[PDB]
Amino acid sequence: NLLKSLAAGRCSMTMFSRVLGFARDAIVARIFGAGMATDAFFVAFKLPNLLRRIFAEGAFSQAFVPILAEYKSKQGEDATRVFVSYVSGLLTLALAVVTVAGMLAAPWVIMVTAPGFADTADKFALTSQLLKITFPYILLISLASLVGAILNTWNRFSIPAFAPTLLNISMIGFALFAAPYFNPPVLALAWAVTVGGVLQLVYQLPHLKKIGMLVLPRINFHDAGAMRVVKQMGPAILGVSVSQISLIINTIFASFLASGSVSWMYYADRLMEFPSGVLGVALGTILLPSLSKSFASGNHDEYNRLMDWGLRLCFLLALPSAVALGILSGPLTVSLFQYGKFTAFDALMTQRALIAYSVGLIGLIVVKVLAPGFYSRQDIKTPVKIAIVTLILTQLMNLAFIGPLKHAGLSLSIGLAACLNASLLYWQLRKQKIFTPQPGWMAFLLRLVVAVLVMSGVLLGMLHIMPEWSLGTMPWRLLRLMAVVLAGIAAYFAALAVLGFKVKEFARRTVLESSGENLYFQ
Ligand SMILES: CCCCCCCC/C=C/CCCCCCCC(=O)OC[C@H](O)CO
Ligand SMILES: CCCCCCCC/C=C/CCCCCCCC(=O)OC[C@H](O)CO
Ligand SMILES: CCCCCCCC/C=C/CCCCCCCC(=O)OC[C@H](O)CO
Ligand SMILES: CCCCCCCC/C=C\CCCCCCCC(=O)OC[C@H](O)CO
Repeated sequence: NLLKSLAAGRCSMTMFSRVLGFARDAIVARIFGAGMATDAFFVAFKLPNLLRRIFAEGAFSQAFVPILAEYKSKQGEDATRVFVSYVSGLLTLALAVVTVAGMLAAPWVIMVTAPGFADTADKFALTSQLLKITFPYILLISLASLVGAILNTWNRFSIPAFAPTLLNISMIGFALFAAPYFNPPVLALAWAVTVGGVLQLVYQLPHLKKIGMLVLPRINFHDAGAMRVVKQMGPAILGVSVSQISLIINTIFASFLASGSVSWMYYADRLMEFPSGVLGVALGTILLPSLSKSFASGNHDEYNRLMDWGLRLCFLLALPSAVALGILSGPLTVSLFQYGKFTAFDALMTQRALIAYSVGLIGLIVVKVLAPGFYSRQDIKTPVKIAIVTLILTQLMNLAFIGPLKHAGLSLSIGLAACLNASLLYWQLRKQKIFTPQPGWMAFLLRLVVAVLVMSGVLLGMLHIMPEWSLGTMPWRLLRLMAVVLAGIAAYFAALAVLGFKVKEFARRTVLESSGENLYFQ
């Protein structure tokens, strides 16, 4: 069963990792708030935060491991050290020159990414400085992602799954203990990121030495295998990470809005990163390997059947989560962030961006299902072309929404674009005659919609009997939040079982048995 790969140890490590990342953002919100200095940091954190997410969500492993597994097995450990050396060298060289260039041209990078910060000479100079300190992370996090994939190919798993923790450990310790000794104190966060990057790599190196895969990076532009790996890294991200690239571009527009517009968008996107990340990783861990296996063997039925099951798991979990985040946007922002320098105005500005983001949770998760359907057949070009159309239309919605809705309209542009990205991938899988659904989708969706209203009704009613969400310290707020969340989860799954949906049966679908057997026992 393909579902035995989710509860394979790291299930308690997804928990520890998500909790500790929450703990970082809560601590950052307390000590630094959502203003000038966090604005500057969150701009300089944009590209690092994008790469961290790839390594924490195991995305590069999902891509590199099949390449390295194929070419360890057919043609050798001795040749695989060489391949890794050539892959490692290209990554290092390419990213070393980018990092150095970006550090010496840091003010000009901010002129492109946050031009509205040029009205504020002191805010601009700080952003440039923070970006200079955090560039080396881009190299550091990329080598760590490669190292983690080598370990994962050799079936270690636990050491690379833990390394993402180290960044949040670094930033928490710096924010709590080192920040007073810096001026301005946000400089501690920047150094914490680069130190976190050093730790995320150095943590994994000794275990690589044990498997004989610690090789000194070298350059050889004639290795076509090394060139395709690095060259198709970007296009592969772009086809599955348009929302995250749109945050970076929206920063241009947000640089002209009120103080904290960048921060309010950051905190709202982290809150949504929880259902996005957890569900996206789980769906990816199950889909891409098995779908690639079926495509390799011509198993058209099991390709099509796992496709349909995953897209039903998608709507089953994303739709209630999306509505729940919207309904609970206020309670979530007050209970998790409204402490210290993060005020109730900050909480409302974060809530409004979250409600906008909420519209696109379902699209983000459908993309995590539909893009693999192309990637399994070695078609990057179709998701990439869709990605480019989506980026262009996101920026057009910015021009339409920034007026009335400010930073929330820039958030909504990302939300509606994920729904667009997903529907363009479905239309392409149907026109190209690759996926055709199983029967009963309309009945399946209608029971979900009814169960979601039931959940919403219980959610809204629970919010009415509860006090103001700022009442009490953090334990009391969180305890009340868990009472409202448990009531929603219970109502949602209670309504599905009344309407006749078997969650337990859904997890024992026959396609899951044979897909797991066909993939694990290759
Ligand atoms: C609201 C506005 C919506 C606008 C929507 C715009 C259209 C989006 C479609 C993209 C075409 C994708 C086609 C991808 C390539 C198909 C051709 C093909 O199969 O080429 C493979 C090639 O041979 C490999 O080398
Ligand atoms: C890659 C190169 C990027 C750089 C090159 C392109 C730069 C485009 C900047 C546009 C400003 C957008 C923000 C507009 C500032 C005013 C804020 C606003 O829209 O407020 C609404 C209205 O003024 C009251 O309701
Ligand atoms: C399944 C659907 C039903 C679910 C049923 C869940 C039961 C537990 C709920 C507790 C509500 C708590 C109410 C108020 C909690 C805060 C108490 C407080 O101090 O509020 C201020 C006070 O009214 C003046 O001082
Ligand atoms: C606010 C919510 C916005 C949501 C936006 C999400 C867009 C995702 C795009 C496509 C997914 C379609 C899902 C699958 C629908 C298949 C329907 C169909 O054709 O059913 C055939 C039937 O089962 C007989 O074979």
